[PDB]
Amino acid sequence: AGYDLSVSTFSPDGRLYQVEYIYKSINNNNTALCLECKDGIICCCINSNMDKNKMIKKNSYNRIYHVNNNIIITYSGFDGDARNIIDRARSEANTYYYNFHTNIPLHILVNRISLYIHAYTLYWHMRPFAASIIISSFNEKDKGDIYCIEPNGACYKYSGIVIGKNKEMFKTEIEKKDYKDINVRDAIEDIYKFILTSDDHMNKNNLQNLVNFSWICKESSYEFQNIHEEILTPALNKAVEYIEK
Amino acid sequence: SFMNEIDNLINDVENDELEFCVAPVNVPRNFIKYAQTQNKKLF
Amino acid sequence: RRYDSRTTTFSPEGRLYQVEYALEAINNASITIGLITKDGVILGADKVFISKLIDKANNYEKIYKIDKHIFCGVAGLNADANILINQSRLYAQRYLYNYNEVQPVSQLVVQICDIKQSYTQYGGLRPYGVSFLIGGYDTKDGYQLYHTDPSGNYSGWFATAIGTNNLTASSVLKQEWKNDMTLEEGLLLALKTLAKSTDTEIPKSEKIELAYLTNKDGEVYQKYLTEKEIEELIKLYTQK
Amino acid sequence: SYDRAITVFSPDGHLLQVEHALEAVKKGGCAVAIKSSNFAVLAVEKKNIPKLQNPKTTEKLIKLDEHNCLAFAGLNADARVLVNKTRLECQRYYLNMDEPAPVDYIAKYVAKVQQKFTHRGGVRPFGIATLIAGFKNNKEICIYQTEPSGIYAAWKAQAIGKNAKIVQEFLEKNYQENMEQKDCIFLALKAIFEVVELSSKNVEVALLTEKDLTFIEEQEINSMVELIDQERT
Amino acid sequence: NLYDTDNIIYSPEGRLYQVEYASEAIKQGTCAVAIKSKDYVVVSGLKKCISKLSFPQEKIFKIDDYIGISMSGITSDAKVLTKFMQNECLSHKFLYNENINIESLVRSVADKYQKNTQKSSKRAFGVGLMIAAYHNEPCIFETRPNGSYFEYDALSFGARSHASKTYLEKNLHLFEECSLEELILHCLKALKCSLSSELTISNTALAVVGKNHPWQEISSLQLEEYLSKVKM
Amino acid sequence: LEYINILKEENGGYNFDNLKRNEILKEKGVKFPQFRKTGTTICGLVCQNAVILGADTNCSKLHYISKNIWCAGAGVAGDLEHTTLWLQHNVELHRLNTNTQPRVSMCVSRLTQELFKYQGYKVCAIVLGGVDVNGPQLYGIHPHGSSCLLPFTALGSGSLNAMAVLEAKYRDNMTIEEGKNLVCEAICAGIFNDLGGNVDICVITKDSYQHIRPYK
Amino acid sequence: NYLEKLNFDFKVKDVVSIRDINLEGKEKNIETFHDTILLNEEKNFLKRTGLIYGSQEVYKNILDREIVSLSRRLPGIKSSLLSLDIVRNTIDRIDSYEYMEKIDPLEPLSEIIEKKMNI
Amino acid sequence: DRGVNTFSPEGRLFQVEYALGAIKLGSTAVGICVNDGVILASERRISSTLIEKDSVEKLLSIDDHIGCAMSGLMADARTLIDYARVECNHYKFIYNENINIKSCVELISELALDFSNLIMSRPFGVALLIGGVDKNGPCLWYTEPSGTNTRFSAASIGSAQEGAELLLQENYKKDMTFEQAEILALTVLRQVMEDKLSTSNVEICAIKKSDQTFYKYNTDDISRIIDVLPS
Amino acid sequence: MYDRHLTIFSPDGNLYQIEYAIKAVKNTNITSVGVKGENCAVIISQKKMATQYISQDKLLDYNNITNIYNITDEIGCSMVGMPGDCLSMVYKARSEASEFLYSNGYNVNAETLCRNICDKIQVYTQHAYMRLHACSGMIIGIDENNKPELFKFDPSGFCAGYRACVIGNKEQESISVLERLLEKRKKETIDEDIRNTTILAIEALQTILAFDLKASEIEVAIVSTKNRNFTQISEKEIDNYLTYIA
Amino acid sequence: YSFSLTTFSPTGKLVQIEYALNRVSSSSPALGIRAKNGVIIATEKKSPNELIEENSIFKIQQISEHIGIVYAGMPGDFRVLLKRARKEAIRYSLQYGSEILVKELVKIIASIVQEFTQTGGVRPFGLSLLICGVDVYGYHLYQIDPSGCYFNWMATCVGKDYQNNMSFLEKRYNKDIEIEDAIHTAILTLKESYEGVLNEKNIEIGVAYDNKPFKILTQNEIKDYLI
Repeated sequence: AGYDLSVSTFSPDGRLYQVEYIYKSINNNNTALCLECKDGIICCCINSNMDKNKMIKKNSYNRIYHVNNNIIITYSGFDGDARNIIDRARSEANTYYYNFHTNIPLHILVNRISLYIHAYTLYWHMRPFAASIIISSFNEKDKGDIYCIEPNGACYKYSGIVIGKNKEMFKTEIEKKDYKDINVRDAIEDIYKFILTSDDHMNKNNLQNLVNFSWICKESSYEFQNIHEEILTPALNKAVEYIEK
Repeated sequence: SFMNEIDNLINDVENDELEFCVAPVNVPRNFIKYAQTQNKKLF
Repeated sequence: RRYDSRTTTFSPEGRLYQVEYALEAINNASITIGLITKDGVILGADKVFISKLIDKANNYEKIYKIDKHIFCGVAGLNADANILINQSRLYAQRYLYNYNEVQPVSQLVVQICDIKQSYTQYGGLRPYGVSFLIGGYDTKDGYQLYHTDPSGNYSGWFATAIGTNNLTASSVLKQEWKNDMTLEEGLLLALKTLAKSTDTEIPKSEKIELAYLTNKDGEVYQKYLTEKEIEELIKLYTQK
Repeated sequence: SYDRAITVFSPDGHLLQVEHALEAVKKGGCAVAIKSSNFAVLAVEKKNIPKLQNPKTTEKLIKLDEHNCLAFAGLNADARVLVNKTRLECQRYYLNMDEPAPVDYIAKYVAKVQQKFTHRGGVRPFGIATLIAGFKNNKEICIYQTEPSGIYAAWKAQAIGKNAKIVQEFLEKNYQENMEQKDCIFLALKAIFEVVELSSKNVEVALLTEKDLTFIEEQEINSMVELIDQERT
Repeated sequence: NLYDTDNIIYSPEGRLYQVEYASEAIKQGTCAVAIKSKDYVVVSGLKKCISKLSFPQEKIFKIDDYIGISMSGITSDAKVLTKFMQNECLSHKFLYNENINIESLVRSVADKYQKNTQKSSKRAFGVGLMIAAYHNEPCIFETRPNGSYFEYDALSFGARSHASKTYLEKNLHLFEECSLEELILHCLKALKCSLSSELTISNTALAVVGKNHPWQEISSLQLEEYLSKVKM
Repeated sequence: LEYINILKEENGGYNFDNLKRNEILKEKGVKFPQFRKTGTTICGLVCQNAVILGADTNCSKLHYISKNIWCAGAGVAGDLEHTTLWLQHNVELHRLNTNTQPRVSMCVSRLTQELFKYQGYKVCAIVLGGVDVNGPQLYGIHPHGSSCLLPFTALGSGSLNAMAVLEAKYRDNMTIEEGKNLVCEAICAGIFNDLGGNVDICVITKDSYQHIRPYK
Repeated sequence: NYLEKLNFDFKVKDVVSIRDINLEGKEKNIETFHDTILLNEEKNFLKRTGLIYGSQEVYKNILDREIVSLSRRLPGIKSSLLSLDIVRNTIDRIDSYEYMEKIDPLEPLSEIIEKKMNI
Repeated sequence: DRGVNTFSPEGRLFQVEYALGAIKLGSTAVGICVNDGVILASERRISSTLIEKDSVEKLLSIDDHIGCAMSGLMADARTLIDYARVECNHYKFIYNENINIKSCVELISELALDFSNLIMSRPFGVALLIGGVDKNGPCLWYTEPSGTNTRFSAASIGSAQEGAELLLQENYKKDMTFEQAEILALTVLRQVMEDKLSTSNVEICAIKKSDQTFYKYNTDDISRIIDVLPS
Repeated sequence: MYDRHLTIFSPDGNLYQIEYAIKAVKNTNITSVGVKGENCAVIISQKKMATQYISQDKLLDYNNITNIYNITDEIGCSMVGMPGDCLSMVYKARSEASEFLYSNGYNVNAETLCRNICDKIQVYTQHAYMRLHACSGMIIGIDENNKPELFKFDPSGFCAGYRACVIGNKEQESISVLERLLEKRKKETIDEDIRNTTILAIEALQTILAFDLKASEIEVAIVSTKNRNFTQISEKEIDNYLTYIA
Repeated sequence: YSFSLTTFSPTGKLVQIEYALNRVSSSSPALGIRAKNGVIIATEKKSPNELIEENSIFKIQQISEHIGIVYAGMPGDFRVLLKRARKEAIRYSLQYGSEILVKELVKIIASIVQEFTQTGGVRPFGLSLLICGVDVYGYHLYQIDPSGCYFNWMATCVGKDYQNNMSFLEKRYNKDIEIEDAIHTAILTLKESYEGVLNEKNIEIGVAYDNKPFKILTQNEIKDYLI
């Protein structure tokens, strides 16, 4: 109705229709789970819309990146906007260690990215960023912290967050038990069960091809590392055996 | 891109054939002459 | 993009749309008269009655002085007129600064026309809605008077009028005008055409203002008429 | 607007803005130009209010440089701006050569500028069609004729402005080669008066020779218009 | 309907339109197919021919040693992208004296896709490219008009892409760990299926790259031999 | 950054037309007339809740920054005059905009940045001091831009005698009349010792100041 | 590199101006230091802001400054640029570039529009 | 209504299609890229008898070894030829060898398609037909406004080019010598000229293999090749 | 057409983009009260997420939710409005404070900061190029004379002095209510007036929002002459004040 | 993308600025009388909430030592115009070493306002400034409109019911009037169109004397003049 054709213009009743168009676009895009554990954190990315495309190389399309080998960043929106925001995070950490020599604290990074994403949602000619980015890290003394900037530029601290298709069902599934005490090694089975149950596209065969992971816990000395397939495969077998019964 | 320009600006880390380079010395017009004081094999 | 006014754009047939509407503003302002005489250049004007509490003394909002030998008068928006007269002053004084001579009026009207044409053609900003009556004296061609417009066109005029009822003023100037006319006869003709345009028989002294530029003793001298001499001129006009 | 394509292609492969410039040119005043041997008479329609307007200020047969000269039809302020540009360009060219500017170079430059205003953002087309007359480096008289579209072509006898086609047909029917000065001026006066009321005050014809642009006196114009009026009946 | 006027406006469903029209422009392009193996990636494809008098429009462009690509869309966008990756590869081999990472080049061009589709007064590229290479392993990449890059074992663009996709999916397991001649035969059979019009020397664009073999278009005689082999 | 180019083009500043002509003229070897070096004895001291500056002339050295801020310059007359006018009007504009009493620290910071931007070219020594919300404060600005909050300062050509007298006869919680006597004991002694004019005294109170140009 | 770029322009000697002795080498003298007197200060300010706060602040500042500066009159009549003064926060300050004046000569107004914004 | 760069529903640029709609309106030109050289010809569409017929020429020389023919908007095409010869002589400056025809048409194409921000505002509505000789023989090229440049054995541009290209398809044969190319071009022209093929109503430029010079044929040569035509 | 889209005056005035921004601020319905005492200035808000598409969840550290922020050290603030716009205005106020501290050599004043932010929002309103910030702040500070100061602005840019005010939904009738509490203040050591102003602000929020306001849904902060540093009062002390009020 | 949103409509009239005048018609009154011994400016400041600090919401501001300013419009435009007017005053002061004349500052502010009306992509201002001052050329009272036109007024009123207020002022105004009579006429004109009970804190009065600096009268002085 005219007001919805530009992000800069305000609606008559105070709600920017373009921002909910971003929300609808991201909600109709690839899902992204992540949560905290006693040993560490675990973030999962599931690519369901690739089920029709039986051409992709084995586990080559990774949506979970890292900064400084200390911080994990993932997303659910369009690939290009997320990659631009990722390179901005890398540039921010770059400038921080250049001009101060200390690793960037996480609240600094998520705050700067939040105002950067918001910095496109007040002008008229630049396309607003369509990406909901989840940043996470874990320290032994500080336990864990998972932030999530929405495309509006709203950053909140979460113990666990899910964004994308079937996000309500996944968030209901995660809340069944307190995952603060569950270890990172054991939560992979529960994550496999949730993605196999909540998501209709993911069958038994697609769990290994179109899924991604990484932790930060004490086993890797609190640093970035993807799950080795020897760890995923017993969890996949146990989840399939449990769900089959 | 503008992003890289501002990043190089804050970090303080900053060529066609027909373009002519000049020295950053105080007076580039006499630069070669100053170099002629140092040596003459090149010139 | 969708909010573009598209100022610098031709009409379907042959014309710039905004330039016409600017001209209509020139057709909706107080009348300004301009004359050529054998001993000066007369340029009267009609004061719009904003209110009776306006300071009549030293508030000549129609006629202004651009230089020691150039003046002008406006028949449009006064806010635009102030800036355009300021730029005319700057060009005239810069010409006197560089070339060390008094500005010929032809060059000055060419430059103010270049301002108005730049706003007409370049960019997307709206054009300048005001038309001037620059006139003065120079040794090149004696006394001269011109008529600029928002479209950038200009031409000389022995006698002319702009503003409301400009056709009636032009008709009055066409009949009663002579080459070998003294300053007093030109002033009386200015009173007559101003009264005819205003539709009143007796001109009102408070509702008009006058000025001229005499070149006596080989030195340019502008004189702007105040209330007493306006009343004297009106009294002599009604008695003849 | 700044950095905005004012002129753009239409659904039928036409620039509507350039078209509007073309009928804007056609709505302007007339102007005729003839060439023969080593000179080129030039005439423009004059329009002034009697008893009020000054004919002296209204000038149309300007001279661009020592040799080249330019007439125009349509927007007068646009003509003045492009005249300032072309005069500055002629002095630039005469600075680099130390030789007079030929007609072909300045005609090509005018065509280039008028093309540039039809291809740059934030600039509308120039609403004029100027025709330049002058001597080349070979010292042979030639006339060119530009348009708002930027197309230029050499001409032997061309006219512009309102009712241009009638004057073009008359010149095409009546033009001869290697004519005299009086014959050329008579043909130019008859050509402009074919679409202009027969009066002395509506013409300001001048003859271009290698010395200069000599403006024809009023008495000669009066004699020729009276002769044309006699010949009409 | 109303939201497709500019490339900075999303529909009520949250979806671009100009980007989708660029994807449709890619879909209107001619066919090209590439198949990898263990240490060899063939990149064949058709070559557009407007009329009988016209010779075919060349599609394949070599960017660097072990780097060559195929256009399947607008020619000017292909030219600009080829020039950019050529400059990037030559600059990397100039400053550092080593071959450029294919992942870095793919990410850089996809970044340019992102910049050019983000801001207004700009248009996304109407072309898709096979950024194929042998940076110590055979790889085939694909950058879409939306800022995104993908990796496959085999690929097809536009025209009768369904037939090539069906054949490649059917015979995907023979492609891995096969000889060079068998890979060439399978890729040319896929192009023949895309034609559904027959393969000839002029319109076919067979190209081979891999171990001890930089990018070089095969000569006419060997191409004629392969097109004789697929024919019988 | 194109907008800064637009700002530079629209606005004025320091024109530099005649550098080359002056280079030719100075290289050709002709002596040109000297500058007006108005550097004379000036001093100030932090008395009981009021600053008391001092200077000597008929060039009145005591210049006005604010109703509670005065200063005294020593160096080139034009540099001192223009910098003082700039500081006074900057503080006046800030007072109009912010609507608060002027502060000596703001003046010190502005003078320090302005003089540090021009490393040594502007011969400009100022002993600016006055009373603000934090009491009396006296400062010792140098031509390199190095302020310092001293209890008493003495600058100028004959600064040695004035500084020695002040160091000899300075005490805390001093009376205003004793402050004026010490001010003359510095300035008058420096005038009669060093190689003039009339002394100048002005007590800088928080309100209702007073200037004494015919002090002695 | 430097010194513009030759392109066979063929218009080297103009009828409006003459080349400088240094062309575009820009030898370091007092006029050169005073030329980059405001650009360096704002470079320092953008360094401080985008360092401590984040480069998005510098991005927002530059876009706001360009937008308000883009809102100005055509070349010719001087523009007030009040919005730029509010955004850059120099309205409170009076400085040497505000007062003083430069009087400026041979270029027609149309050549100035061509030079300013490339037409 | 819409910007200069906006895709249609069929993935086609609106302005590019409108530019391709304008190139059809123009004067006929024909070229044969035989082994001996290129015989790029034109129409000389005379507006009137008063045309001087010296400043209005369609065949221009981008370089001594390059020929071309212009169609559509004429001032735009002159700008294309000017930029093409400027960069050609720039190539001659940096590199000793004369510029190839292929690289020249790439410079022309990237001139034509710079209107999108990827300065110029709208696309160049011109359809040039560049032709010339280089070290690998003769080469004839074409550049529509869409930028999909492609080489041709023989080509025609301008209004009513359908009959010209059909007849060229129906008459052209391989291994055709230079005189055969001349008479073929003149026959195609005369069979698409509305008026009679007089000596002065046609312009032809030839870039021969041995000479490698832009020789625009004079009146006598045009008369001879008109006279040697068949019935 | 397009009069209500851009910041255009429209017929009979009433710039409507400013009103839409004010309504967007009102739709977030995060009531935040500010009260000025004597040598003290209590600012109190609600630890609740702004109304928007997403919704609160159990797996969320509720302490991180906050609307009260610090400009530099002594002058605090509380933006109510959109998520990104609030923190962007916080950073803009921080930038103005940094400008003042770097140039003038001393800490910024609340009045000068409020006027500078009002000027920047004025530039946003007048220029239709950029969207208006839908976030109304509430700034407090101690002046150089050791007196409290309360201040508030809006997307319109109306910076004005206050003694007790509120931002968010239901701000019309609440203007009366605080006045009645000031009537209770109309009829002492530093700590006494500090405690009185704190309980008065808590009672004001209780009367306006009209529910119990458990200790995990209040953020309280005070600047006084005893401390002068903006510090958030702990949860246990807030619970003690809530129990004392009841 | 720079275009002018204030565009000449059909039949001229420059319609966009006229909408700004409607805001000037919808604003509180702000008058001023040029007396024989000084110049007076008065205004009606509202009490919208009854919790506002009366000192903080200034409307009658001071630019120079003998230049006041009052407005009738939105407050932000008044603030930025006041700041730029002050900057121009100090600019004149450094340029020439004297207090800025009222005519020069009025012309500069008129040029700035017209600039903003004409500049691309920015709306006009929404207030009618009312300059007053004293100088060597006597007393001065000008009025810069949103259109930028400046009028050398002697006694004027701008805001709601400006026509009736101007008529009432004209009915009881003379050229020769004392400062006290001028202040009383200002108070009577403000009380004529208030729609309520006028009392302390509802008006602010500023006066520039023949020789004293421009002083804003305190609340006690306004209460004394009220009686």
